[PDB]
Amino acid sequence: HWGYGKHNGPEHWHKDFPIAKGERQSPVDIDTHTAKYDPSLKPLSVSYDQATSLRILNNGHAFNVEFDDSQDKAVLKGGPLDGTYRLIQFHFHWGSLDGQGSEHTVDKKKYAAELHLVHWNTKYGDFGKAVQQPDGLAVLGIFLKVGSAKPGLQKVVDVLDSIKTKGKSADFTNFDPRGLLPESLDYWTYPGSLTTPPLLECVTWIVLKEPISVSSEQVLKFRKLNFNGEGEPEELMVDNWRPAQPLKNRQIKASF
Ligand SMILES: NS(=O)(=O)c1nnc(NS(=O)(=O)c2cccc(C(=O)OCCCCO[N+](=O)[O-])c2)s1
Ligand SMILES: [Hg+2]
Ligand SMILES: [Zn+2]
Repeated sequence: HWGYGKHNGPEHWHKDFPIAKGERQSPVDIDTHTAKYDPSLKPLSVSYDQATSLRILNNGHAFNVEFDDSQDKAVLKGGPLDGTYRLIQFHFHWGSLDGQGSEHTVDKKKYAAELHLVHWNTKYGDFGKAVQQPDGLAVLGIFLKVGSAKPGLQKVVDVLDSIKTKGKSADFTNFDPRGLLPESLDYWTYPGSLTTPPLLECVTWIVLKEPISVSSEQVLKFRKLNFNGEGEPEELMVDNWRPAQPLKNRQIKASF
């Protein structure tokens, strides 16, 4: 099945998932000089105060931190969004070196990592219904560069021994994602897709401009993670990112 190597990487995905060459695929490069300020954009609202993390899972691609979304607790509203989007999970893509890792790039600049917090539109009742919908998902993208440590990321980092290999999960309750926001909510927004198969074209992207900085020692632990399952050849989980995909004259709008 799909992965990030020579034989199962992003260049092979189109075979099982034709939509991989669709009209609103992700990620894209954000050309800061072509993006336009959008006055019709509402203020963005990220309410993560009542968020309830359940568990952390190595899925053979990333780790997902998973949330109980049976209630209307952690939510994205505002911005390009209409109505309410519920937080279901978060995860990252990172590099083998600090000069690669992000999925979205800024004027072709690659950051060491990118965080995606994934939300479903509550008019659709479940997540599964939402992904049959053009406005089904909202993902909130955040860049990571290597500098001073992010204290709010340290609980994720320390638990990663728990979930070394494909399959493993760890109980992961009371994690606060608020610890992972940068101070500014300035952002670019376009309609796009999941960046992993099935690459469903269901996402309003809200990519934050200000990146968070994490330590060299922090990103280093992500890199110790395994692609393989327990007792298999060691493939370090590095470079689990998709490259920028053709814009196809969508317009990227700026909140600033
Ligand atoms: N990087 S990204 O653009 O944000 C994503 N790339 N992939 C993402 N997946 S997910 O939205 O988060 C997610 C969430 C909760 C449960 C599940 C889940 O366990 O169900 C499988 C989802 C359909 C794929 O399988 N399939 O047979 O079609 C998945 S999000
Ligand atoms: Hg869709
Ligand atoms: Zn992602």
